[PDB]
Amino acid sequence: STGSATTTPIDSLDDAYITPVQIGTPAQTLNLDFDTGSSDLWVFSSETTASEVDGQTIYTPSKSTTAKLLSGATWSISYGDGSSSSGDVYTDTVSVGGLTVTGQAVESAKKVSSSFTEDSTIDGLLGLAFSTLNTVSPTQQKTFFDNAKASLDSPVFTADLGYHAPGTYNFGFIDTTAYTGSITYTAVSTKQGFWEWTSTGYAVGSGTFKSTSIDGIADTGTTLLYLPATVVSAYWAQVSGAKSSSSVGGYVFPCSATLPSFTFGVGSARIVIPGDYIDFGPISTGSSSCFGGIQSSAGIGINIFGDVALKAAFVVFNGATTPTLGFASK
Repeated sequence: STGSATTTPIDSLDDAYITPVQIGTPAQTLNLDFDTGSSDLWVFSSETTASEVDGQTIYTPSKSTTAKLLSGATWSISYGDGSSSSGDVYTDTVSVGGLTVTGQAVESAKKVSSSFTEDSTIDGLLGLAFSTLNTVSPTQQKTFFDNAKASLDSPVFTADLGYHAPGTYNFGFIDTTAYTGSITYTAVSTKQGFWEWTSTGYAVGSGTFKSTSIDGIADTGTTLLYLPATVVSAYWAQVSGAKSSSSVGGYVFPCSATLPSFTFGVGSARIVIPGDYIDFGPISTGSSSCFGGIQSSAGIGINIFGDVALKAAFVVFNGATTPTLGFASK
């Protein structure tokens, strides 16, 4: 089997991407944030505290003839941005772009933190990291990809995120029309439950490539590119007037600037992030200070190849017995 679904930016900055997902019988379609940095499929629901729902579409398990309470199971998750959610668990039929999994754990939110309530466009998350990170207790549950894998034509999914435009998540096949050149594959460590890999270095604009190993995660659920402070300083030093602002929470730059590109290495190959992809717009409405799309990971504990980086590439998440990642230009 295969599946193919369009993913759409939630706003004009590509802060996140939503993908329609069919849950239950008859189908209830919710727009989920596909997150290769986490491993829970959770949704706003009829069980979510009413004051914490503000415009989202909810899953109502009582209206699904295939929903079954997973007795005794609870979940609770906290994300790198400080947001969180928790609740109980159903199993139900879940389909993405024509690919169907029966018996998928659908984690129903009873509580969500303010940032989720405040984002009316995201109805939940669909985790695509390794199932060892799934938070369901006392019986850990498998991701949608893990459940579908054996049925797929090939044990892979691909992320093709757009810049200010829709893109595609494919399951079970590699669309050879969706990228240019060849796909360069690189080793993955699953020891932390992430799609963790080592970039071979970077360049800023037209500058020379610096060969240096940068361990990080391919994380579709993180907006920005978080890299070591040395690398980020070298990037922003090429932008007149850019500075790190403790009060804003990262590097800002004059909105009048033209940003240089940023290149990262994948083995001997190179992925170029155009400068425009690094502009996240005014820090507040009407400000001439703009927020940068490359930020320091120093306070995180891990480097994160988020959407800023991934949307410059066609990315293969290869879930073979030994997982690997593939990157192509597009």
